[PDB]
Amino acid sequence: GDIKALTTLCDLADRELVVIIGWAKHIPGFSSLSLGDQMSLLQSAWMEILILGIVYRSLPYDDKLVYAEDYIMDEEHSRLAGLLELYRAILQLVRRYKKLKVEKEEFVTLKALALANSDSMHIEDLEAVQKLQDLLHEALQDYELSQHHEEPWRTGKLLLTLPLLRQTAAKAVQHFYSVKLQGKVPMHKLFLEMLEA
Amino acid sequence: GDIKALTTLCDLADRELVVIIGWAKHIPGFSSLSLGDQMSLLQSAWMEILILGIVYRSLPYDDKLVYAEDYIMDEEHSRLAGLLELYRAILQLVRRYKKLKVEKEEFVTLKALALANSDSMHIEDLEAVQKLQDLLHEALQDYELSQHHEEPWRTGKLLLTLPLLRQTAAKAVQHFYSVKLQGKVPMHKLFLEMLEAK
Amino acid sequence: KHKILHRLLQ
Amino acid sequence: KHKILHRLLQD
Ligand SMILES: CC(C)(c1ccc(O)cc1)c1ccc(O)cc1
Ligand SMILES: CC(C)(c1ccc(O)cc1)c1ccc(O)cc1
Repeated sequence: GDIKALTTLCDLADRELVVIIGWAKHIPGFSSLSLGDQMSLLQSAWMEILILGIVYRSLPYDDKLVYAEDYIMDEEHSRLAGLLELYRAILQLVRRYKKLKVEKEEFVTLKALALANSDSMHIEDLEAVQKLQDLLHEALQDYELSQHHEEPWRTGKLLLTLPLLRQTAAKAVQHFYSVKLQGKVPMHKLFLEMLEA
Repeated sequence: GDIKALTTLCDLADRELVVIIGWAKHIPGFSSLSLGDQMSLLQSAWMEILILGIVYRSLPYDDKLVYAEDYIMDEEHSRLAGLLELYRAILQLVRRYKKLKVEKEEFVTLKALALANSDSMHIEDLEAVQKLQDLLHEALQDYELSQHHEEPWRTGKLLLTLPLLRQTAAKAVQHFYSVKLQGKVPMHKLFLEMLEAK
Repeated sequence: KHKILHRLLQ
Repeated sequence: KHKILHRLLQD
């Protein structure tokens, strides 16, 4: 019922987290930050980044969320497992990204920019983090001017989805922290480490 | 005391809401929305917009928040009234806005854009709201191209503060909803209506 | 609720 | 806590 679905979902997220972290180490300039600052950015933004992957995979579908290319949830299955509110919130993003026809390349740059825009509480070198954010923002602007010159403010339209992304990621974290405290769904240690941060 | 300070702060908010509402009614296109959609956007965005007014007023100060021209709070008085976390969060916005030297004209444009970008869950005419958001986003880009052409990605830098704005506004709503429940701080009806809305 | 807001927006 | 994250970023 709800236990096996949430266990399946949380196992999927633990596998994604390993890939998230490996990918982030290759973001230009990220590894020039202190390890503490790298960890603070990731502990703030991991869920925003995971949700961007869901949105990306979910673009070919209508009213369904592709948590994995082999694990897709519609409205009723979300209701069966207590995820209807989160499913609806992530759908709101899928609507905005489907209308803008956001591309794979744009998702990867928005993930990196969301990471450096995290607004974490315990950053040791504000200037280094700001400089990384500026470069990643500039990368997106450069891409859009070169690849979509006839849509003058496309970058801004992408940026304007980031408040909803951060809002939805926070409520996802709260939801699965509540699942954690209930103790019925088993979770791997890395997922637990990110969730309890 | 926390009683009187919080009472004063909530009275100031209720008086700013009067201005906020009359200001929104003159945003181009806003009054063309249905009354229901107008109210959804306001009930979603009111705290974001209020906080942008605090940020603008706080720019002349160092480590102080100007809730009105004649009501300023430093770290110690914020701690005295249980507002330390919210004070530090708003000051993180002040930090970024001071660094970017955000102008009065840009605050007004960002308040309007934040209203239309609020992502409410009960919108009747999604495409009317999207059209308004697109115009208000274009107004800000047009201004930045005309007034700050040598800073090519300035608009984007402004937009990149909006997740922290929304996050901090959400925290403020919860905190004063908690104050509401405790029942020791009197609050006016319009503020109560916005605080309790959903 | 929105009674007051409705009135102020006319 | 960050034991696992810190090792994964170090290696
Ligand atoms: C964090 C969560 C388990 C997840 C699982 C898999 C995934 O690829 C990304 C995120 C998740 C978040 C939000 C949600 O609605 C369902 C599942
Ligand atoms: C909503 C609140 C009472 C307020 C009071 C006055 C104001 O101009 C804007 C907001 C407020 C919010 C956040 C905060 O830290 C203090 C007071």
